[PDB]
Amino acid sequence: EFDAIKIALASPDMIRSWSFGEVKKPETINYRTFKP
Amino acid sequence: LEIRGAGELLGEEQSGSMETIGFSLYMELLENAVDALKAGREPSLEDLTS
Repeated sequence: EFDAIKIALASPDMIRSWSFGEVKKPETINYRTFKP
Repeated sequence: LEIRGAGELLGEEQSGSMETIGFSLYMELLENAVDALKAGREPSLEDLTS
């Protein structure tokens, strides 16, 4: 499938490319209902 | 703040960690309350206290 492994410094455009959203709040879980 | 930590956003006890409800939850809860209230047009609980 794949051949080599390349490592480099992660550009901010590339970081925004990885992400599937943006975390704005620090709350984790409702602690009584398990919906995040 | 940041040491003492803000207390409940929807309770008493201004200063302390003590497992509040989240602001992100709170705005949704308040929006649900606003929409039910206005649609329903029930008086406030305080009116039912008055």
